[PDB]
Amino acid sequence: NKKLELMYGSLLHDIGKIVYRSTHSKIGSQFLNKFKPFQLSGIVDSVSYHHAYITYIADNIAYTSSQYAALVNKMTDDLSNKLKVGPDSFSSLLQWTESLWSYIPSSTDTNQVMDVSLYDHSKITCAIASCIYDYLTEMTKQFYQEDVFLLVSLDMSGIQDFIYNISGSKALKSLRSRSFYLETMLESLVDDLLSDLELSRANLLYTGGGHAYLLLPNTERARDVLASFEGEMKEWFIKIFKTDLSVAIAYKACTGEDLMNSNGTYSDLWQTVSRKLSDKKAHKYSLNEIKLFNSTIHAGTQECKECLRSDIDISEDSLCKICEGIIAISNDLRDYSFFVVSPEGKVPLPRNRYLSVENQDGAERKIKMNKETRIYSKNQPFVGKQLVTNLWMCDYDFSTLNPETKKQGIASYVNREVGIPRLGVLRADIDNLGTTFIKGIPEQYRSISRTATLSRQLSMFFKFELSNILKGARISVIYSGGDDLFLIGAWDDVISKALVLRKAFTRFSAGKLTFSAGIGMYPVKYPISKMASETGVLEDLAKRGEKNQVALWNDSKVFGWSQLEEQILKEKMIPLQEALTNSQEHGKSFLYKMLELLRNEDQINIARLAYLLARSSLSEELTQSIFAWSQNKQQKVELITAIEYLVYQIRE
Amino acid sequence: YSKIRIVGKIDVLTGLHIGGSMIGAIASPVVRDPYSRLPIIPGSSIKGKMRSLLAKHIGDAPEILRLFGSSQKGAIQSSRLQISDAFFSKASQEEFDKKDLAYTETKFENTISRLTAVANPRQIERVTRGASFDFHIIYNVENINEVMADFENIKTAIHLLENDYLGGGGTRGNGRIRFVIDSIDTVVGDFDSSNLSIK
Amino acid sequence: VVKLVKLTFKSPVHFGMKRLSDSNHTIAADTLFSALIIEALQQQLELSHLLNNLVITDLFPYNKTSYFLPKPLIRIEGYKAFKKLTYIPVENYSEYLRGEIDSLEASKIAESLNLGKASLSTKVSLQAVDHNGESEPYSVGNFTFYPESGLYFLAKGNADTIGQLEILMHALQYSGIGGKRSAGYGQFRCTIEDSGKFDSLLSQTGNIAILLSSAMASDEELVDCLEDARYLLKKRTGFVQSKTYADQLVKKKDFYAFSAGSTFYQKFNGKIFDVSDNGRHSVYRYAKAFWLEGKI
Ligand SMILES: Nc1ncnc2c1ncn2[C@@H]1O[C@H](COP(=O)(O)NP(=O)(O)OP(=O)(O)O)[C@@H](O)[C@H]1O
Ligand SMILES: Nc1ncnc2c1ncn2[C@@H]1O[C@H](COP(=O)(O)NP(=O)(O)OP(=O)(O)O)[C@@H](O)[C@H]1O
Ligand SMILES: [Mg+2]
Ligand SMILES: [Mg+2]
Repeated sequence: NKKLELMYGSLLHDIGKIVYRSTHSKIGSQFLNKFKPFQLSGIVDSVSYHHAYITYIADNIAYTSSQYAALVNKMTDDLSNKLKVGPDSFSSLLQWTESLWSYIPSSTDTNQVMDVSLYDHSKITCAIASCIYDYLTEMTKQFYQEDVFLLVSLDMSGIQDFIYNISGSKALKSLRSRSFYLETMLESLVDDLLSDLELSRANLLYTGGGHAYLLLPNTERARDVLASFEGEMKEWFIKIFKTDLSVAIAYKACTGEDLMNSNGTYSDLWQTVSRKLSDKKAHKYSLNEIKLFNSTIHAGTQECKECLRSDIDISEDSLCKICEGIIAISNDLRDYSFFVVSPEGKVPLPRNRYLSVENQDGAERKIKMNKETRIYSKNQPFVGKQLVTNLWMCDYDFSTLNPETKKQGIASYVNREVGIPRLGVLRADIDNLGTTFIKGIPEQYRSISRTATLSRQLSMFFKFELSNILKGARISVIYSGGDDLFLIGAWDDVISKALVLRKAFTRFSAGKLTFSAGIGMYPVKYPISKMASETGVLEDLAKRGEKNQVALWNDSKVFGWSQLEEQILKEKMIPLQEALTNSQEHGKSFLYKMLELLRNEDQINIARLAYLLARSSLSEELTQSIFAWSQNKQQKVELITAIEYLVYQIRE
Repeated sequence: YSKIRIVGKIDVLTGLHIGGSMIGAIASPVVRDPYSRLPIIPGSSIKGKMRSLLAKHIGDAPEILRLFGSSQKGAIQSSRLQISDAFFSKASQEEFDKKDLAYTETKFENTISRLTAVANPRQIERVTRGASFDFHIIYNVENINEVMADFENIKTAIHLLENDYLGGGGTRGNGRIRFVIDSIDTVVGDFDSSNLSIK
Repeated sequence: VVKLVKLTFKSPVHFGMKRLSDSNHTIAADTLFSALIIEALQQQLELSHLLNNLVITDLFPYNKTSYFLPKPLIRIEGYKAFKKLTYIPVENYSEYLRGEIDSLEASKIAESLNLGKASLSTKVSLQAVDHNGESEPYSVGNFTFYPESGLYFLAKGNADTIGQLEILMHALQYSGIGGKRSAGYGQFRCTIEDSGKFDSLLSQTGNIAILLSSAMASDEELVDCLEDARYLLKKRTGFVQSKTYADQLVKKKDFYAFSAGSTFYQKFNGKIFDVSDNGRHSVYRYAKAFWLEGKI
């Protein structure tokens, strides 16, 4: 277990800084020596020498005192009680490191930017140490000049088509469980690759939406494992989804200096990896697989309505096994918490395994039934549980807060005492996120920890933080997916929460990131497929413009976030509402007359509006502001939108 | 094989709402050509109305299935009537461009409920009376022996359609039409269709 | 002899690819060839010329100004603009092959395609209200081409095959093309003429070959034509459209073929694949290859 001790030492080499904040190497030394299980030679040697050899080389390549003391006390309690040393217990340790040291800077009291967290630096050091140790088992400046690493990027092809292969019969469930099952299947692929390479989750740099980057040793065994994994997963994806889904995995061998941004080869290396991935995605198949594709025997009498395939056996109600499993697990994914990759379950997963969502009792039962059964905890920072990895998900449904509302579904959102009973659908995504990752950071501040921090923060905001963002609103998040967000709820709540989401997204990442969204209005009985398609075209039109836009309702209402939040719903809507409720003589008919005047493009209508405003009994300030708005074109469409929104809100 | 082309015009006698948004706007806009925005008549509406009328007069019948296609088990028949969409005619475009007349109109309607005697406004777009649509029909002469009979059936359907309505709230006085069969000219094959007339 | 056949569509077309609610703006060569086979059977002609010697391409857009071609799948030395790009005009084709088209020019080319507008028409079925029940509403996706635009293709074959193709296209003008051709869609008028620019473009030798039609080779050709080539396997499927096949409609055997624009360093001559299964007549699927050679 020399490797296990080395990885324990590499992850826990900079705990000395933490205990000092309450040479740091010695402090970490005695602090690790305070616990009997954490007394192995590797851990203490790494903590001492990091200021073994491997930990030192990996480290080279990679507020108030009361808070620090409290964190130290909690760390002592966790190490003494919940954390032990041993195989398959590392995942708990890494979850603990991620949960605790995220807010502590890796390097402090230095003129350099403390933008790298302790967790990020420790994880990068552990990954680099694992790769270096693997190469040395395979068998200082010359070591950096030596090629010691592989950057591996694996991307999923056809995710969007797979999500929207829905026939519309059960579109909501299909979309939600398809997105959840795709991201879970990606996580399972990553875990299988890591277990093949005998590496922990620290070597996985990060995963986005159907994309995963991770570094590996340059060993020939690692290359053979990579080739075997690529072939096996390609065959499995062909068997279970003929050209509907695929994964392409490409690697580039790099020296030590490439990781530390020496010679400015970091960006060039990542561009080379992306180009190799693109080439492999272009070819994407082999002769034998093509011949297998074209050697069908039986045509198939019937086909699944959603999956639209005939070779797979079809259920009585016209649903193949995969499609039926997706529909079945849709409810479980939101009802329960734990995800179990077991020998038997509900949805297929590679290596002849199955994914099923169960409670903690089900997860522990499937653990006891058979080992090599993976468990994923969804949105729980506790690390005492073993064989669990935290998988973030934005599973927020307002219907599930009540059983009868859960039975009703989204049809309960249109149940409104006042206001028009319609359903709002939001399709959002980020503008130029790839540009942010490639060139957003300056070349001086480029590092692997930097990009990992950005991606981790983005995923956390998209999935864990989005649930907090929409709390209290009638929103059912169909899927946060990757960076795009598909959300369905009440029209009022959808629009309000889209605005709040924009404000929170500006607060996060220091306002250097922008996202474009589209909001659509559809009746409750309207098919979900049409809602999705039309809101998608709305968001396409919104992103067609320059940077952030919100294509609310009709394509003629392409607005901005500041314009919609203030120029439309604040300076115009609120005065109209207060005039309507305060006045005892005028009602909705007056607003409809103003709307009819404003929609007309003929100039004389403006004059007519004036006449109306003369006998409207309205306040003079509001009268003059309405006149000024009607004179100007942009303010005219703004007032039109405000009037329409108020009428919708005041209907019934 | 032969194919007989029937061209003509569909003169609108009452505003036709062939059916197919913002508050205080047209709740049920008619179908339009996506680019030209001119209202059109979907050929599916014509085919459905003619099939319904022919079925009611005849009465699954072999005539209806052989004219308008059948996918039923065993009896697979290719539809003989290909009724293309009827587009706004250029002549009506000019006649409506003159006198600054909108191509369509927005009828305001209501509905007095039987309980509260309250009304419900409804802005139905209807293609304005006097608008002519260039309809187009193709007949597939699968068999030479039953041409005339089918044409008789077609005539019956058309006759019925001129006393019935086209798509919309026809029982409330929408979409009454008149076919003006400009010609019946054979386009494919040597079959002669001079003696056959739709009306 | 290569003949350019331009179709101007009088009515919106369906051109489904996997369902009824969608509307692709073109069809593969297999769809057009199956339409030609159906026509030649209805017109009581002989199918020997369509099968033995006829090479046709896909339907490609063409505007008032430029004839478009599929974007070849070649390596790029931003990327999203090229990914969104689908069609390249004939004038800007040799430039694209040599890589002189930057991201801005590619985006401007993508925006320069004025083929038409795709819409979704919702329809109803009243065949259940008469007996008992309710109306069943469905939706058909159509694509209305702009007035000066159209869909063209190229045909290559003998003089007799060209004449037979002219007759079949004259019948097809009124038969209709694409799905829902009996419910008002797919009506078009065709014009067959000698092509001048295309004749010069195709009589060009290059280091690479580009597929202009959905094609696939047999076992012997596929063992040599898969050398470092970039392509896209498209899933060609569908139900059988005929009266003399089965009592009930029967699906074809699933087929997979290289998409148009795929680049291959070795030219392969495809074959027509029989995708019939337990039927009274073989359901052909066109997979012959129309090659255009280029330099990169
Ligand atoms: N599981 C998911 N469910 C829904 N959306 C996702 C999911 N994962 C990622 N996304 C986001 O949804 C889009 C769908 O991913 P796609 O795989 O469809 N796009 P891409 O990888 O460029 O296709 P290929 O060139 O590999 O063939 C992503 O681009 C993200 O914007
Ligand atoms: N949750 C995520 N966190 C970090 N990266 C992600 C996430 N999901 C997806 N990605 C990646 O983020 C990229 C977002 O790409 P997009 O599909 O959003 N297109 P983008 O480059 O942002 O420019 P626009 O046209 O939107 O203005 C994807 O292509 C993936 O590479
Ligand atoms: Mg985005
Ligand atoms: Mg995106």
